[PDB]
Amino acid sequence: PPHGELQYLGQIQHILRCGVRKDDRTGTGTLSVFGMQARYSLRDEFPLLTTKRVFWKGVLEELLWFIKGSTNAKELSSKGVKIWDANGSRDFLDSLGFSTREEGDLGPVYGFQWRHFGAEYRDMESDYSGQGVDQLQRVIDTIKTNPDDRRIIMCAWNPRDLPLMALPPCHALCQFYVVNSELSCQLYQRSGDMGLGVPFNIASYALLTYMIAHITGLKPGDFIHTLGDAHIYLNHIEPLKIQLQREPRPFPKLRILRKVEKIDDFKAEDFQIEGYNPHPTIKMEMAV
Amino acid sequence: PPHGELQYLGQIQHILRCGVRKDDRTGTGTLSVFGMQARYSLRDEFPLLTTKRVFWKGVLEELLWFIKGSTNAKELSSKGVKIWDANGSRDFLDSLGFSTREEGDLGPVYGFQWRHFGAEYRDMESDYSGQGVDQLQRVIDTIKTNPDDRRIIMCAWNPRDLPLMALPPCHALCQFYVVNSELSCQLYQRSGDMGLGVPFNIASYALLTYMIAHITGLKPGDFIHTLGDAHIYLNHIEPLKIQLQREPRPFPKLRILRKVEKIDDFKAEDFQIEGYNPHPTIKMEMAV
Ligand SMILES: Cc1nc(=O)c2cc(CN(C)c3ccc(C(=O)N[C@@H](CCC(=O)O)C(=O)O)s3)ccc2[nH]1
Ligand SMILES: Cc1nc(=O)c2cc(CN(C)c3ccc(C(=O)N[C@@H](CCC(=O)O)C(=O)O)s3)ccc2[nH]1
Ligand SMILES: O=c1[nH]c(=O)n([C@H]2C[C@H](O)[C@@H](COP(=O)(O)O)O2)cc1F
Ligand SMILES: O=c1[nH]c(=O)n([C@H]2C[C@H](O)[C@@H](COP(=O)(O)O)O2)cc1F
Repeated sequence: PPHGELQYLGQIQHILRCGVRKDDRTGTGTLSVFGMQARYSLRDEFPLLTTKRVFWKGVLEELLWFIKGSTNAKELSSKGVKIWDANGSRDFLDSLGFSTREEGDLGPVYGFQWRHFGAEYRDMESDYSGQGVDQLQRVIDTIKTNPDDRRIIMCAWNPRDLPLMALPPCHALCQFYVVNSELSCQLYQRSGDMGLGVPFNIASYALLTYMIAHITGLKPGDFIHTLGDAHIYLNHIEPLKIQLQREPRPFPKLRILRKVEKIDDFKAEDFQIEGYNPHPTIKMEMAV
Repeated sequence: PPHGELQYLGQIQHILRCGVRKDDRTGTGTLSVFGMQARYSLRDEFPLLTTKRVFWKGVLEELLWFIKGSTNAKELSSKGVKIWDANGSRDFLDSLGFSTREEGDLGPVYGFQWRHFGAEYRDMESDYSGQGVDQLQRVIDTIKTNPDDRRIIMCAWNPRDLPLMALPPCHALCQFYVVNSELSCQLYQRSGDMGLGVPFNIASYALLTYMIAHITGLKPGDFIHTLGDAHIYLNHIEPLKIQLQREPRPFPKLRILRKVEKIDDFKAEDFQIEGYNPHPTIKMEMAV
């Protein structure tokens, strides 16, 4: 059976061979394709890429950060994960005309939309308990009890909240699905930085699916990744060309180390990736 | 070059051959597959299906209805199109809890979220002039001023408005994309009745692409249809086996008969389908 990672790389080779040139907001420029889909089995494997070393600690920490509802970049930075610091910096904030905003404050982004969709956002430090829809919880409840439901969706695209956010969410909505005691997730990623964001994003929603499978007594099934604008930034082409030449290695496995009963009780120590020996890291310059 | 229609039929064959048996809200039963994508070209063809007659007037009147921002089945029925009536009727309203709602009042459905996302829904006869977000206008604006934008997005999934609607939307979101003067559109459909809904839906969003292309100066490109739960109801397996035997005739054409400027200007007579020569219609009864 072909390797899970070939979905990703074929998407790469596809964009390199057939992407069209197209300008982007950042000035960098891209080769791009509109609409793609990739299926990654979660069954006795976890799709953390092997053709380059993906920042696992960053994946797990980012997710726990969304779970607890945080729109504070500093809560994440302090766990040693820097990935949102630039989006929360004073300068970046000034550039979007948020001179009045405390730094680290990303606006009403992922964690907020996941746990409080509809609440009126004030700042990153306010308490929102009982405000808006706890979409993440409504998903776990439907799955436990009415698993055949075709509406198990969590959406972060809030048009009322877009003008306040430091970055409009790129993983806009996702849907869970249950058959034969398997929990599958599909992600609509409106915009996908193939070299940098994407491999991370696959680990992210793969993991979310493991967590949710765990607390609901289901076995993980498929992760289905759908992209809108799938782009390779021009400065990523050489590094990616390098990446392609590597033979993929067995995907690692994921061990959840104890019985956890609520999603919010999960802590970093509960997760152990075993058997991960990726090829060496590949730096891609992030466009700003 | 294979016929675009072979994408639709291919998905039916895939479901029938590989779908897992899955229960549904209506107790009808289905054959289900989670996560699919198809790409219909819109260049010098319009993907109205030929392997059975698609109710085109219905497509056209339903879209103008959504554009008008209407949420009243009667304003669509009066134009000879009855597809939303069961959902807007007294008994059905009461069944859902809306003792209080005037007959025809579907709640805050597609038209509302497209035109006035965020506004507190009153009833169907209300005026919502400048009251929530106008996702539709914004999409056209963004295509005109900044075509390269990776956030050209329309969303009907408002978790708050959900418990007020007759049927949570299947057209959960769509994204528009521009490159080399070509406009494309990707629809995310969380739930597809492959027999009844889907062929209608393909036409629907293909039309909207042709409209927005017309008032933005663009040639239409691809429509990408992505699927959440792609099902065939059990009492559709037979009509569809009949349907798979017919050989598709060349897709028809569509012409916009006059230069129109705003999206609201469009009227049913602005559109002519040329060359639509379908096989005889097959009735698929709607599961309830
Ligand atoms: C143009 C752009 N592309 C992105 O991929 C992107 C990603 C994020 C946030 N995000 C979802 C990220 C996931 C991983 C990331 C990253 O830069 N990590 C480096 C390693 C950094 C480290 O080791 O500390 C990497 O994966 O190479 S950034 C924010 C803005 C963006 N902007
Ligand atoms: C379970 C279910 N499946 C659906 O496909 C569906 C579709 C709609 C709305 N919709 C998107 C529809 C599109 C087309 C329709 C229909 O019934 N068409 C007939 C009318 C033709 C005629 O008599 O002239 C048909 O296709 O034959 S209904 C509403 C609830 C649903 N419910
Ligand atoms: O999780 C993410 N994944 C990702 O690929 N991006 C990239 C895609 C794009 O390159 C940029 C967002 O840019 P835009 O808003 O112009 O689509 O970030 C961002 C994330 F947060
Ligand atoms: O445009 C549509 N297309 C469609 O396929 N459905 C179908 C999908 C499903 O069979 C049912 C909705 O039920 P659920 O909400 O349980 O998915 O209606 C409804 C529409 F309005």
